[PDB]
Amino acid sequence: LLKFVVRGFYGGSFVLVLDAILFHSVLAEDDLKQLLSINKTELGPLIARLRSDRLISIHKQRVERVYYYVKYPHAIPNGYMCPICLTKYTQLEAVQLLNFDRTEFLCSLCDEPLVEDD
Amino acid sequence: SSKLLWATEYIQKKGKPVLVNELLDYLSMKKDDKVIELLKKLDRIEFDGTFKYLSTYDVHSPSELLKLLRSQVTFKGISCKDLKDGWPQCDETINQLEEDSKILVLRTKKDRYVWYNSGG
Amino acid sequence: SIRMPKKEILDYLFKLFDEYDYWSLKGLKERTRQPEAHLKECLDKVATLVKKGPYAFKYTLRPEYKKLK
Repeated sequence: LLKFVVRGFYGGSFVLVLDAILFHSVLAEDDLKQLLSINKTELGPLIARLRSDRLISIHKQRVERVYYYVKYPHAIPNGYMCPICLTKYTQLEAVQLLNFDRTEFLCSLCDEPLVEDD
Repeated sequence: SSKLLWATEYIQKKGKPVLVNELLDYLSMKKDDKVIELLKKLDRIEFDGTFKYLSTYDVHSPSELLKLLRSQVTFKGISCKDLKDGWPQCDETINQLEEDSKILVLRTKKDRYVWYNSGG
Repeated sequence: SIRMPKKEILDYLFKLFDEYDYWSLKGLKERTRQPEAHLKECLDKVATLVKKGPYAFKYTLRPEYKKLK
C-alpha cells in the first residue's frame, strides 16, 4: 500500500509523518508537529525524505506558508500512538481507527493497536 | 547618562511608581533635566504625575503561565500570534518577548532557524 | 592569582548594580564572601563612595572611563 511502499523506501520515523497527513487534510510542519508532539525540525526533514519518494508534495507560497499533502491521488484523549510503527493519531482518527471486534483503535498502516500518547 | 542609567536600573529592580525625590535617595540623583527631559522622553519611564517603570505585564504570572503549559503541550512557533489568537485580551509585544527571555532556558534550534522550546 | 577573581568579581558587581544603582559594602559581601579589602581595592579604582544623613555607605561603578561593559 501507500503506507507500505514508503516503509520499504525509508525508515519508520518517516512513516509516522505520512500517517498523520493521511489522517487529516493538508497540514504544515508546525501542525504535523503539534498534533504529533515531535520537533518541527525533525518533521521537516522527514517530509523531504518522503517527498523524494512522492509520498507527499509541497507547495511553497511567497510568514511564508508551506503546505504538505500526500500524493495519494497521485498513486491512484484525541491523541493516540501506535506501539509498532510508532505512528500517531488524534480524536478525528479515533472515530475511524476504532474497532468493535476489539473495542479499541487499530493502526491504519501496520494495523497495530494504538494507545493514548501523553 | 550614568545617573539616568542608575535610575532606570533602580526602578527596574524595585519596579514601582515613585516621586522624583523618592528616586534620588535610592539612586541619589537629582536634576531639572530629569524632570523635563530624562523621565519624560525615556520609554522605560512611564508617567502615571510620579515616575514608574514600564512593567511587561500587570502580573508576571499571566503570560509565563501559558508559556509553561504550551511547552508541556503543543509547538513553540507563533509565540506572539498564537498568544494573541488565544484570548480576547491582547498581549503586549514587549511583555511576550520579555517573559520568554526571563523564562529561558534554551530552545531547540534547527536550520533562518525553526525554534522549539523545551524544559531545562 | 586572584585577578581571575577581580575580572570575575566585576561581573558580580554588574549583576548587583543591574538591580540597583547603589550598593553598600555590607550588601556586596553578602553577594561575595571575598575579603572586603579585596572588594574595596576594586571599588576604589572604578567604584565611588557617598556618605548620607546617617552616613549610608554606598558604592557605584564609575562609568566615566569603563571601557568594559
